[PDB]
Amino acid sequence: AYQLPTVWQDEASNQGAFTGLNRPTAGARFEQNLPKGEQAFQLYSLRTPNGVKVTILLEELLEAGFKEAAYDLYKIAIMDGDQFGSDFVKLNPNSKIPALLDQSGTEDVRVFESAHILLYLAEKFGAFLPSNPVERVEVLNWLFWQAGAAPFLGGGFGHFFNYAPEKLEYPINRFTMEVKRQLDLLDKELAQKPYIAGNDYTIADIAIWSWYGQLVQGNLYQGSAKFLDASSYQNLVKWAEKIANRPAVKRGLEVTYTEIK
Amino acid sequence: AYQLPTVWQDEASNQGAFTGLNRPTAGARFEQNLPKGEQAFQLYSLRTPNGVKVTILLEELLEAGFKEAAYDLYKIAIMDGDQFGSDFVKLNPNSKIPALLDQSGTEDVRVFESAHILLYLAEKFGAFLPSNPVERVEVLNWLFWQAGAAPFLGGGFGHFFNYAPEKLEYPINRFTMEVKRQLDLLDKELAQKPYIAGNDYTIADIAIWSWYGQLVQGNLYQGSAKFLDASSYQNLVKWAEKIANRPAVKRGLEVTYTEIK
Ligand SMILES: N[C@@H](CCC(=O)N[C@@H](CS)C(=O)NCC(=O)O)C(=O)O
Ligand SMILES: N[C@@H](CCC(=O)N[C@@H](CS)C(=O)NCC(=O)O)C(=O)O
Ligand SMILES: N[C@@H](CCC(=O)N[C@@H](CS)C(=O)NCC(=O)O)C(=O)O
Ligand SMILES: N[C@@H](CCC(=O)N[C@@H](CS)C(=O)NCC(=O)O)C(=O)O
Repeated sequence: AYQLPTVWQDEASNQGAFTGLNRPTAGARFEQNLPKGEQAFQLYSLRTPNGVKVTILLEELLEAGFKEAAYDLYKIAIMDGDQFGSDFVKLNPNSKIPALLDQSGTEDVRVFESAHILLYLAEKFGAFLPSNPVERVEVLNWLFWQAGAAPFLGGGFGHFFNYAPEKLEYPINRFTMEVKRQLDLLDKELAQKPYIAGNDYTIADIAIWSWYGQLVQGNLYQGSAKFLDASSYQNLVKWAEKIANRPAVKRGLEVTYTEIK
Repeated sequence: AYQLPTVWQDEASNQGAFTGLNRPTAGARFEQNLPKGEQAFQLYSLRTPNGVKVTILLEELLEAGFKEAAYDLYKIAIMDGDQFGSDFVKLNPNSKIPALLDQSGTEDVRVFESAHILLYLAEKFGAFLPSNPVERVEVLNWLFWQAGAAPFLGGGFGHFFNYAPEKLEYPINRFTMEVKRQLDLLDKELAQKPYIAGNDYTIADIAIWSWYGQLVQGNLYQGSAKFLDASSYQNLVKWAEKIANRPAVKRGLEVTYTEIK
């Protein structure tokens, strides 16, 4: 058995692919000058569940006729430490993608947290978020929900199922049970409504689809759809298939990134 | 070693105090009629890090002279299964506290996710959230941040350090490292600014203080301040002491709850 220390020390445990990148301290580790284009929106991201949220919304907005949603899109390679460069830390001191710079105003505005970026864009354009104050509250409920729930899917289930050097029974059981409760929840809501927060497709759908929709379609962690009995959540599956077939979702998944070095 | 199943089954693992309450399915488990008062705001909550966020904001608003922020406050005992009663599930299908009913309008509006409740109240009253659109974005950055980061503190560190039947080396190391990175981040921001998002106390402070401020003050998990070397984050400590001394924070921690049965 393990003797729990009275004060924790970093004794470099092997945490899988992110060992060396994961640290108990925050901050920039090297000077980095990021490229910047001419469009209003400079998006510093990666094709991941969080990153596709934002490229899906931007493509949906473009598709809806909002041509002022044109963006430049740069690859921050988080397996390479790019998120620790000084210019990226200026955009998001948390060193995570996505981070958005909006240089459209008179002052540059940094926007981070994927769910926040969804909100910020939706409010800016008045689209994919209902104007009706009551419908709006219910959309935000699910948006914030996603923000609070995804860590258990990504940081818990994902990490212990896919990344950790050893399969560990008790944490796998704990996060698997939780992810299944989240999938049952979503499935039971989608049994009653065409979209997560009602009758229309919104930023809540985008936020949740990028994680849970891709998960049930078998496009997240290898072997996870089987493991989680994904095809059992048939309301969620059907909603995810519908979304996957939207032309802007396809584009928001296929858009290509500009390198930073 | 453990043989990872190809399809996961619930083989009732002992998860600590929340075994039986934690399930791989969502939904109401019994018919429940919750009490309701006359005030605009009916808050169904518990004195926890999430619950104190909302009672702190309501008390701050009352203290600022907003008397329309009067609320009724009911105890949902999550160690008792209260969060699975049919009326609570109607307020929050995720079966978590806090959940707010605003019955002030012409239509009842359910608001869940603690961070969302903070936003909803702040916007409703125009207080503890800056009006200036640029300052506002930066406040929301930290608000959403808190929403995304707390699961690692609560659902990861908290659970493996405090609740799990056995102390497990690898998950403790993983979530301890993460919680320490979050504390270093906050500490490095508070080195530069009096409050988390700038010069004024906002809902971002409230949201983050209720977790990280109480943690460094030694008011979260027994033995965690020592374990995490809390007194090393002296910017965070000092900010947390300042907040703790606000008269409405005291009230928002001391407010008493009305039972539901
Ligand atoms: N709550 C954040 C989480 C974002 C996040 O986890 N980003 C990952 C990629 S999907 C990342 O940048 N990881 C870098 C690292 O942890 O070093 C959000 O929704 O934006
Ligand atoms: N530092 C992260 C690196 C991996 C990562 O950032 N994962 C993302 C998905 S790409 C995640 O789980 N995000 C959680 C969230 O979105 O809240 C870890 O070790 O878990
Ligand atoms: N992201 C949610 C998390 C809320 C949450 O974790 N609530 C806990 C109490 S602090 C709860 O109700 N737990 C009940 C359970 O898991 O059965 C929020 O911020 O409101
Ligand atoms: N079902 C929860 C019960 C405990 C709980 O709800 N914990 C709260 C704090 S009281 C939490 O960790 N919330 C995470 C968040 O706020 O995002 C678990 O097993 O972790």
